[PDB]
Amino acid sequence: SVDFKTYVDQACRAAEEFVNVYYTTMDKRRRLLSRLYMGTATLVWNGNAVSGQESLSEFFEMLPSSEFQISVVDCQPVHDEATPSQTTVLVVICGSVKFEGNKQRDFNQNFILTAQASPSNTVWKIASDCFRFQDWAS
Amino acid sequence: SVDFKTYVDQACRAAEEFVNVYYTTMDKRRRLLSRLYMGTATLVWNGNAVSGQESLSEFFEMLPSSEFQISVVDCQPVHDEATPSQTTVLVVICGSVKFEGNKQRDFNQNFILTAQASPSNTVWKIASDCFRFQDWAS
Amino acid sequence: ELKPEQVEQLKLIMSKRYDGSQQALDLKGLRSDPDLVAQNIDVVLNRRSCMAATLRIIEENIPELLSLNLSNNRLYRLDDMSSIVQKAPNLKILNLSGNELKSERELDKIKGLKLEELWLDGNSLCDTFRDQSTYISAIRERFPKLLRLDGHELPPPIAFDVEAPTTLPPCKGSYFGTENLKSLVLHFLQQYYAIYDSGDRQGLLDAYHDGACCSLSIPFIPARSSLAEYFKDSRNVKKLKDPTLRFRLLKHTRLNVVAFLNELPKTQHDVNSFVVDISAQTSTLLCFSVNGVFKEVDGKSRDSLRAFTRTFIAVPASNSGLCIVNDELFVRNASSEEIQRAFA
Amino acid sequence: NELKPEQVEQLKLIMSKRYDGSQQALDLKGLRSDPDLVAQNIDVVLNRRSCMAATLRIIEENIPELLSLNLSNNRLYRLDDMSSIVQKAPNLKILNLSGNELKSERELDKIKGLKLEELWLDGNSLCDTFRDQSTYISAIRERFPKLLRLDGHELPPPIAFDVEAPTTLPPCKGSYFGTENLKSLVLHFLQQYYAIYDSGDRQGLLDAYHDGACCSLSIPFIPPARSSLAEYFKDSRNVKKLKDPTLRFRLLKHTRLNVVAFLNELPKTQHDVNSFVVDISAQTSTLLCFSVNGVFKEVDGKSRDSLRAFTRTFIAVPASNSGLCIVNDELFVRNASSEEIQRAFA
Repeated sequence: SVDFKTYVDQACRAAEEFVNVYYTTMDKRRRLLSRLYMGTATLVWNGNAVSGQESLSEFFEMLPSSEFQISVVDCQPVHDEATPSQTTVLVVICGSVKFEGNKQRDFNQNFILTAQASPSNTVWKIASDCFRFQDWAS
Repeated sequence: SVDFKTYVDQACRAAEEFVNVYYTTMDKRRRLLSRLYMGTATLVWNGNAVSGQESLSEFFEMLPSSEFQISVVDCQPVHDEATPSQTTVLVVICGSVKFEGNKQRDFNQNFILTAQASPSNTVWKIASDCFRFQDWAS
Repeated sequence: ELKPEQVEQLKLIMSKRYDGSQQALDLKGLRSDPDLVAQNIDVVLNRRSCMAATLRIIEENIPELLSLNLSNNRLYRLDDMSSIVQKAPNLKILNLSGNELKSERELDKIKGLKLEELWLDGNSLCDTFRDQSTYISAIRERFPKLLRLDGHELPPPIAFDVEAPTTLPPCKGSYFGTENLKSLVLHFLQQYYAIYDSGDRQGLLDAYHDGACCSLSIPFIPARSSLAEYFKDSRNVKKLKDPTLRFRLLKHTRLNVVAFLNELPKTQHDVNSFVVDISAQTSTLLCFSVNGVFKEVDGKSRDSLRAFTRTFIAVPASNSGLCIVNDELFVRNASSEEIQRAFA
Repeated sequence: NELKPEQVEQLKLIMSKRYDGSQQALDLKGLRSDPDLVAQNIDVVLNRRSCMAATLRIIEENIPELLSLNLSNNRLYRLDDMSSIVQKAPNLKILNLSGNELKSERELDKIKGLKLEELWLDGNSLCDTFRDQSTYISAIRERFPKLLRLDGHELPPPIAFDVEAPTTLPPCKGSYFGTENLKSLVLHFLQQYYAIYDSGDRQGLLDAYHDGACCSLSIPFIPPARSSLAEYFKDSRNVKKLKDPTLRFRLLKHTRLNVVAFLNELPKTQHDVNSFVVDISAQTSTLLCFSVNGVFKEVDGKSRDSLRAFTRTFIAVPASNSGLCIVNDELFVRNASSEEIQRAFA
């Protein structure tokens, strides 16, 4: 019904917009960041698991202020078999991050984005998050 | 032990720093604002009462993002009889504020600030807040 | 350049072509229309004049329309209809199929309006695109919102909702917390402003504390302003950085306070309209703010109406009396809405 | 003039005598008037830069912990010569400059860095110029916002507001598998996968990937220069840096055949499966996602002797015999960090 290349292009557009939204929001409006995540979403922050909007919000409130700078980004559309009748995309990012009172560190992070349709409007939510430092051992 | 004019001057400095701190934090990083208020402190926002650090934090979380523009400020030292053995100051401010999705409005706000001394460090917290719009009728 | 009667005929044809249930207006091959041809009326939509006219008609008669069809009319240019956003904002479906448009850029001018469904099938521009991905993105740039293109459903549009809040709490009139403070504070205000309005303010010395401080402020603005009388006494720490002068505008003891208050013009306060907030309550102190309006009786200020915000800090006195330690008065010109509801 | 090295040891002894262990107070009041130095006929003038420098040096070397100092009645016209005091005696919280000849406040700007709890400027010519103590206190407070006491008189509370911003990061964990089932399953799967991947003939992977499986490769930007990453350089995909769509399509591999065909072209590898760090981003009935952080060493070409670090993301839909089938595959490759190189193999 719809071409495959279209999914790739749309996924790219989605990722490049999302990076902007999420990271700008994380830097500027930490409070609102949590609302991007759906409730079912799971977050793995350096091996620490966070589930549910509430825990996500508290966890994000707990973290220091940030100023992310993104080196590289990549994205792929996801097979429908994994999420039947639901449009979804995978995004991976590598960059540098600077937390308050902590030295700057390079980071790798991946997101799973699912499109959610409501009769009035359609919006995308983060179905998963995994963040880790390149050098988390130190 | 110490002269009155010194208290007046100290009140001025206190006000001048506090305005910057409080309104800049309210504009940029809403999340941390609440930390200024004491636990006992009470907030009167357009006739709505807020008591306790938690309720204050949630209440501030509920509010739209802000861009305060301060017209005028005034301050006075407070008689010790009101707060025995505790240094405190009264500050009043009038300005304009622009909340997200709401038209800019003029506002008058007054604070009572009490100095808190700990062996390690001394810090000032807001003992009370009252905020009201010049035109709350509309 | 068409006679009004021809415009009425066109109106009638549009009314015939209009569909109420679906709210769809068909303008397909308007020039080829049997009625207009039979009436000898010639309407060329690609021409700017006729286009302007038909759009104006759309605006005039039916602004509720949600769907339109402009297929097979040979429009080379889309700027002449760029006003469509204003003429028919509610429009959610547009069809431009079978026409002469040569480039995608033509769409930039029709960008404003939001459509769920669009049709560009049959136009010369479709030929340039290699893959439908480029096509869809190219069309989506102008209309990020549309769900359907050329009768074919599209991937979900990509939008992210930060869900920032925009709604402020409902404003409330006056807060006293416990009723005791209402009775006590209001009573205190009645007495205070009863003495304050008298003209002889020496009655106030019983209310203020011995070391009591008082100060005055006004909104930052030049000459002959209604506030200009208070300007000479107003205190602003932001605009005035000099300390020794700042000291002078503050009155340290009750004598200087009431002496200073005697210098303020005579006043009459609408105590009924007063709006009171209790900022804080302690065993040792009680703070409250009084927002209201007052009218003066003497001087240039005469017949003028002022609005005020006054903050009080009070330490308890015997028999539920309050003793003022700090006093701050902020004075400004009243709003029209406040003037209308000034008294009674 | 300059002082003889022998005199410096004596002065050091005098300082040690004038120093007090219990209170951590070092007194240098009227150092020239000191009987010993006068008896040795040694003349030490503190307002002179040499003697002061010497004194500071002695303080830093001998006693870095001292919290209190006294420089009264030493007739110092200028205070810049001791401006280094901040580094020499960081712990210092109490200073006394009473009875000296300095007439202006400006002299303090150079002594601004250090923080003092208590200060003494009494008896100096500068105190006379100020009309009211408010001006005095404000003027001094500008330089030392922290000090509690001035001229033996406790002061109004210092002006500070604590936003109380956070600075502590969460505790890092090694690997998250959630339920043990996922640990066993995922680890087992990685053993098999990378056992096949390391073999040299990667076609064994075709049983793992789905028919419509997508795969992509990325590397951190190098601002070619024949860097070690230069082999992966031809294949890396970055949507931020590459805006052309038709290429983006192709840098992505749509079907298992093209995926493994592409994977066979990648150099041979040796992976520390033991050291691998696994995170399970999400789990659903329909799919399972996880990330693998590790390092690998290559076995072919000149570049082989180099060690690379990698982060690989996997999405998997369940398959027969408790196996999982990959739908999406993303590989991020960079040269490994020194700390990673050191702990490369056990």
